[PDB]
Amino acid sequence: GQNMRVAFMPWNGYNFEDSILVSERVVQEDRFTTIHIQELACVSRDTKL
Amino acid sequence: ARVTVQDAVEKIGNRFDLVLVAARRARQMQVGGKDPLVPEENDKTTVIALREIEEGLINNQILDVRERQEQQEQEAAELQAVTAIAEGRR
Amino acid sequence: EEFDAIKIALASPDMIRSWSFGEVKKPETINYRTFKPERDGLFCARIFGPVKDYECLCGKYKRLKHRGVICEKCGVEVTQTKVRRERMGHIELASPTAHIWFLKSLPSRIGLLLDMPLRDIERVLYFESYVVIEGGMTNLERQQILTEEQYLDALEEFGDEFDAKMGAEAIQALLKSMDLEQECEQLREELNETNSETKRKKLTKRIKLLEAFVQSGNKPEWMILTVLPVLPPDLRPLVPLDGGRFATSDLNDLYRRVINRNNRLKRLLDLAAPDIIVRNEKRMLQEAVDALLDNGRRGRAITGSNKRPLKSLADMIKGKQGRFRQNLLGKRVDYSGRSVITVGPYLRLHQCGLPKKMALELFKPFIYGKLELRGLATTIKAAKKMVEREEAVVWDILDEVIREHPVLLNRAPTLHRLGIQAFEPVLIEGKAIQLHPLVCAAYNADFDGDQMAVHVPLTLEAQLEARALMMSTNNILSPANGEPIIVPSQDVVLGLYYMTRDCVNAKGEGMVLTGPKEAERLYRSGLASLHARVKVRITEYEKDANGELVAKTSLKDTTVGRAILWMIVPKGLPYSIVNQALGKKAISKMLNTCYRILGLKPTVIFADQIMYTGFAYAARSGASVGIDDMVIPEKKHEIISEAEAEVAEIQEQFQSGLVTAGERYNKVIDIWAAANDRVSKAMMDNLQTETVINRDGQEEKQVSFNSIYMMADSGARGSAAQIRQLAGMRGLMAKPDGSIIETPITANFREGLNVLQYFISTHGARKGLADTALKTANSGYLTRRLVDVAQDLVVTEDDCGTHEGIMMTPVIEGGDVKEPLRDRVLGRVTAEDVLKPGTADILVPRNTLLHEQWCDLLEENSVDAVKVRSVVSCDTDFGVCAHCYGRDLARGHIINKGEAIGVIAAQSIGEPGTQLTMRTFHIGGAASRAAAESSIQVKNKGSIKLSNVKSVVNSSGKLVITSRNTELKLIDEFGRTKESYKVPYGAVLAKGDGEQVAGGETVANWDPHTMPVITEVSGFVRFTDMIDGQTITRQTDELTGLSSLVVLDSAERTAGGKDLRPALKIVDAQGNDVLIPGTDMPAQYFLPGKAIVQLEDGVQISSGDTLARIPQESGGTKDITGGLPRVADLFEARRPKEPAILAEISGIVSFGKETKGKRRLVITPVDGSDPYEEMIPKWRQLNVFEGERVERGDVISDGPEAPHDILRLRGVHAVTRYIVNEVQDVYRLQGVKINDKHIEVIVRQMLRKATIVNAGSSDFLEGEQVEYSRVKIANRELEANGKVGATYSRDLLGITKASLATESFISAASFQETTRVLTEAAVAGKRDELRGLKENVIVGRLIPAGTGYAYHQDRMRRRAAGEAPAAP
Amino acid sequence: HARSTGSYSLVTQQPLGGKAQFGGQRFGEMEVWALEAYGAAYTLQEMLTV
Amino acid sequence: TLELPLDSATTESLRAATHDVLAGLTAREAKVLRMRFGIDMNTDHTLEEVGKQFDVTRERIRQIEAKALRKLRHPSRSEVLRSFL
DNA sequence: CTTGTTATCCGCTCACAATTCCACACTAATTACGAGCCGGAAGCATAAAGTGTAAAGCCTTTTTTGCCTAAAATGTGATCTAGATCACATTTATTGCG
DNA sequence: CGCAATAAATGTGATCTAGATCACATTTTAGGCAAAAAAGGCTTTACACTTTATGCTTCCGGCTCGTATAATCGCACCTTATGTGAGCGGATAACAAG
Repeated sequence: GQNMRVAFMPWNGYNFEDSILVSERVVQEDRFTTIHIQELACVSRDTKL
Repeated sequence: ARVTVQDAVEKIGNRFDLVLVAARRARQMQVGGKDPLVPEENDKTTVIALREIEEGLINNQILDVRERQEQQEQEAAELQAVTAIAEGRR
Repeated sequence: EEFDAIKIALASPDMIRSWSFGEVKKPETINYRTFKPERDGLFCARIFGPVKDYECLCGKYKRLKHRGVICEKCGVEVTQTKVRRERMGHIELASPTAHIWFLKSLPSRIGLLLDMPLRDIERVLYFESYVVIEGGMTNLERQQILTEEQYLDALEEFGDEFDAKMGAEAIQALLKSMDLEQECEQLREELNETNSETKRKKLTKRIKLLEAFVQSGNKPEWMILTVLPVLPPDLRPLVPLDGGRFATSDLNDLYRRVINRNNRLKRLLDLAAPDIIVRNEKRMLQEAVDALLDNGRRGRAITGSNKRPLKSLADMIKGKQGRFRQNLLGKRVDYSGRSVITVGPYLRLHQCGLPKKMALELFKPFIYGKLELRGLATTIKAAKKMVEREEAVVWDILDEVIREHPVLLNRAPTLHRLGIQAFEPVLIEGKAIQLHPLVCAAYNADFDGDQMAVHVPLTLEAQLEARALMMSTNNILSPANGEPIIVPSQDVVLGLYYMTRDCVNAKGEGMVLTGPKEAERLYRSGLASLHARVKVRITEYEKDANGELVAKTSLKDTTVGRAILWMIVPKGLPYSIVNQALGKKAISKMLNTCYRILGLKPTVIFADQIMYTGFAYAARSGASVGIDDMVIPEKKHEIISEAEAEVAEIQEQFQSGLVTAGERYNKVIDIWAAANDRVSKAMMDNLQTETVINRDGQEEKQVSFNSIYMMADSGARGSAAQIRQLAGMRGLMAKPDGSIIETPITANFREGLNVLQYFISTHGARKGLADTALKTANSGYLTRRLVDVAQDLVVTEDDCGTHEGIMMTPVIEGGDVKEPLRDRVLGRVTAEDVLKPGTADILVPRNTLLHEQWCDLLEENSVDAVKVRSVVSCDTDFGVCAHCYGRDLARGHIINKGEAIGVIAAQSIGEPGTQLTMRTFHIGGAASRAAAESSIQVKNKGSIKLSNVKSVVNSSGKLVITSRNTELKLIDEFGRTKESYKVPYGAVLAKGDGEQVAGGETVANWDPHTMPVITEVSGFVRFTDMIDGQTITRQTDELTGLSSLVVLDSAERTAGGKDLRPALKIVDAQGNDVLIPGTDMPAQYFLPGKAIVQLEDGVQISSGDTLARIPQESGGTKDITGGLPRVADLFEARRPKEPAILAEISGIVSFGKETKGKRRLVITPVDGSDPYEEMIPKWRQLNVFEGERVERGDVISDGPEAPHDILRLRGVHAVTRYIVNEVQDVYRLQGVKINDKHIEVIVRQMLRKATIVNAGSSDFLEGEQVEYSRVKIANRELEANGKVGATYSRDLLGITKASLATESFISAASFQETTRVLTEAAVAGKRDELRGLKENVIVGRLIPAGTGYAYHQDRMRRRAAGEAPAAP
Repeated sequence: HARSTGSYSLVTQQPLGGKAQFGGQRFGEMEVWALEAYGAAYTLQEMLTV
Repeated sequence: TLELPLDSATTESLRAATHDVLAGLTAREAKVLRMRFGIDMNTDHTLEEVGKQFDVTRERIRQIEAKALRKLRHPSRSEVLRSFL
């Protein structure tokens, strides 16, 4: 993973049960980018037509 | 909470009664159009949208109740008879 | 439209021939070429109809021009593809075959009426050659068989004709050749001539069955199926899958086989084969026929390739491959959504958030309905291509489409009903469902990554109910007890507990006008409370200042925080709150009284300001954490000091050899397990004095919070056990087996645990997720029995017709021995006018309700019988009125017409089950429970008085006791008992009766280490065959030093020492054994092993001297259990695992011991006739002592009691109160509260049946409703005057079996045993009416209760608003 | 996931769930009794028929 | 064979609305096809249809129908014929 | 002493699984062959009365086009009275009050 | 008659357009009538539709018959071992009555 700073202190209710807010600056640097990748394929057939 | 909802259960000595009071009649108002509703347009819900009001809802008609009236089979026997209702296009 | 009643009757070949059009002979199905069915085949179109719409199979009629015309070449009509699932066929079987639904369904129907028993004759003839008689030569038997060996010998001579016949061929010819009229009278005269065991035993099922065939328009010869209908091809389709292949059902194979079974026994065996093989063939036919109808009954069928349990008919129908219970009960909703759950502070108590995109998907058919009316769209089709799957999606009326359309939030599992509540949907940007924080207590779920589905009502009727009872703003209180279920959680309570905080610790009272003034500390009447006085509450805070506030025209001294929430309450409804720290528990009693007088609106408003000021001050706390914030209490080094003292003396005595390692293995636990509890209590004691705002904890996320004390006291989250692992020690672990670690692990996480000390901490960490793997499974098994029975227990009317006399009088002498409670009387209108002592105008009206305060007056001076209308005392047919019940509990008024007190009562006691089930393991073999109290003492002042006591002078010199029912109580000036105690047997008293004592003084002191044995009568000592060194030997003590003769056990005796039983008998002056008046048993006082004696052979002993003494031990199975198995004991009326034999005759108590434990008859009551005696294991704990007038039915021992046993005397009004209160005992120790009226509604169901003892002219199976004691028992001389008396007895069967013997046939069919009821109702033809509950869910119609009932459907609110009153 | 309209069987005739289309949440029996406790009516017969 | 509720309302509105706008068309060519199989039974009689309108011969028996076909393009919102195939 | 019915016991056939959604990934063996037979259809052209299609051959009716020109509509601008235009300065008449 | 005060009504008079005139010569306007180009009209002839009787041929299709053949039989080796309680009929041992 990685290391980030933190101002350990509750935030008016928004952090009720396991709820966490994240700064927008973290998204700007897109430090959390994961490539998923799938799989597609096209098959040709010998139809009667 | 909601508008005039706890006032309908306190005015009369029952809760299960208020149900059908605004159930078998409410759903009947739609399948019968809207003309059967003779009371004024005063007793009607309010929906804030586009600076105007639509829909209709209910729970504002319960005022003059009574004991014995009609059975239960005619409620939807002569109702769908006088008015057929449907859907057409140009 | 709708469905009413259903008619059932046998099927005849004449009727089946009508629906059918022909017969199938060709096993061949269809063709793979032109995909056209074969002619006269399985899927033939000649009988089953065309395959495609308006077209035959050949190709004579294709176009729709032919509305319907049969072909002269094909022979098939012209219809659609829908008529394929209808109509049937048949198969002409040359060999008759009895059905299977009428053979294995005892009692028999194809043999019983034919004189044939049930199995000892109508099962063996089907197998190998067993020629049976069906006709008769000249007066022969109709049950005797015939051996093949005696067959060839009974042809020529020695025998006559003898109508011989094989198996299935001899069963149908009888039905047609029998007269039900004459045969009925032949067995009617055979009920007294012969004994009821040799023949009558079976004849009892002869008159009953036959009577049904006569009353109904049926006939015996309909049970034999000469033909067999064919299942429609729609239920057995044959459509190609993929790849030019096909797909057919294996059921089809069961048709191509039967064909080869019949045609073979036509032209091969029935005119060629001798006989030793033709029989076997006929055996295969019957086995191949009963297999198709229903497979699994006898001789399971197996297909060709790939075995696997071959499917048949009945199997696929009802689904018998899953033992029924796991049926296919479950209908997929066409409109549903699901996503991640999140929070939403913006939401309200009656609001819920939901994803944006999900809104369009859910209300799809609805959104298009509004777009057309607007301008966005003009055609549903045109709008379909709009919001497809492109970048053309644009917001619009999505806001208005969802305004007054509530939604049901379903978070499985769902015990009670709070699991499914309704909230007004509000659009919010995101892909998650925001849930209210205060309602989280109902869904008992956390926002860690759970998931919840949501449903949406379509019909308007349901939309109204969603705002009637489904909504959450109307279900605040708890249905079970009555306390508010919805209460502050973690944050909402934190903000309130912060603003409402003082400092306490004052001195007293003084002038105080200048000097002190310290913030807003708590004080009597001083500080700034008098210096700063302001009229208005507005100008007070600002720069933080408190003083005098005006509330309820009175003067008070509180701060701005003590009147910030206590001032908004009078805004709606004025009240009075005692000056105390507002917490989670304090608000509980507030919401309760804020709902008694008013409706539901004035109370839900208060739950609005609680949320706003709950997350406000909870953000300015500034709570944090540091390396020095984990301070440790100084009291820790004070509790370990006393612990080290014991540890420094546990190994010292171990190295010597006087203390075994095992002795110190269970001593280290009895010192550390109590050292980790006092440390937590000593800590919190400091966090509530000089400072409380102390901040601890660490740095993680869950549900707790900083300030380890502020949250633990607020009632949010944090138990003394958890906190201990932060500021205290680690505690004691446990071994994988059951023992406990020797060396403790005091090392806390602060200093760090050692490698070895950490290895043990992993053992006790495995007991956490191992004891809760049962309650999380499915604790709804309790409600799984009640609902499927009390489904018909619903209010039927308001007033029945009962008077006030015959009802139920809840005595004050109930429970285990005598533990009354306000629970029973809680909410129930009284009947008769109870004349209570006091001044005039004090009596209670015979027509008034019962409030919590009204009951407090009853259980204060009355202490007698109180006549009150109960549930089991209702006088109506199926149902309970509103008066006979009481309060609603869910709200604050009388139960309304429609309340299903038979369904809600099942869930109200089914949901708490997720908090029971304790222990149920084995740590070292539990033999008993726990006990204490060595010496008693009086704290008050008075005089010592004893009741029924026999104290004399013992030879030892102690004031022993002869009686076994003494009591040490204090007599007040009014002669009323202030306190009561229990004095064990063989106890010595310091003072006699009439001595005066004071406060804090010992009055008695016995020795709970030994149980002395004293005789009740006098006589001379006579040792019974007890020779020293042969049965009894001396055994000195290493402690006391006193030597005493200890008698050995019976199993320790030799070969001749066992035949002799040690005892101490007493005689008169002649040598005759003393006889006890009444019981009439020898006065031989036996002395089992482990008993010491100090008497000599030939001494004088008076009534009081101790002959011996037996050191008591510890026995008796655990009779204190709770959970599901406990409840499923009395309910099902099953025999408890804890037997308790009860006498049958009342009388007086007369103790009597014996060498082999106690004998007698469970305390055999002595009367004025002839007593009785039996036996019972010693595993029974004594409860009732001597001198007690106990009758039959009253629990003598402990624990559960046989319902069928007490049924003989208790009757109904007594047996009911017992089972109801007994269940309320296990839920009493738990802590949860539930009204017993939830059980009185399900127990009455077991009072629907009553067996008849005295016959006279009837049978013995009779037994219907018990509400007929005004004609049945009266039918002797007064009623019909038939001179035929017949006494009856009540019957308390099980809950499940109660709904089994229901008049309806579909009832027992929807539960246990369904293959039986479908055959019993078919013969007589029962026209079952829709009156139940589950009888409707299966057919599909309006629910016959709840909102729509016979008593309610009378009144309405239609009349077309004034256009229909002239229509009926 | 969210479903409103989809395909149906023949003999069974019940809501399914293909690839392009979502699946409908099966209204388990566990949620039936919880509704009967309230004493409703029309909202119970709907979760069985249409 | 069993249409689902989704297209159940579509197929219904595609076979009962063309005969409404059909009246709004040249009486001659329109009445020929309409008053033949729509009101009666069986179409194409040749020597019989020539005496049904009392006008031309057996030539327009094919022309009128063809001329009408291209006129069936008018019913856009309404449809009836486009469903049989 | 011998007999019966009755109670307890065993093995047996018998009836009988219920916490609630979804996603990803994966999957099948075997009856001896060859010669002779009748079967359907490969789609071949044929041919006819019957039918419904598909060229465009002059008629009649509609609809855009270019046409003519008789009668009505349309600038020429310099002079001249009856019209208009602004802003915001100062003066005027309305109903009462006192 | 005089006084009050917010609105409506008053004058100014040099500057600069706005709106109007006339009798006669130029330029536009309207609908009118055939011609050309297009719509369907209602003929009379060029051809094309599947259909259906048929019978002849080769190829692929679908079904059986009899014949030829040995047999009517034989070890050693690899890996497990369902779950229960409730309901029922039948077989056996202990019991009281005759």
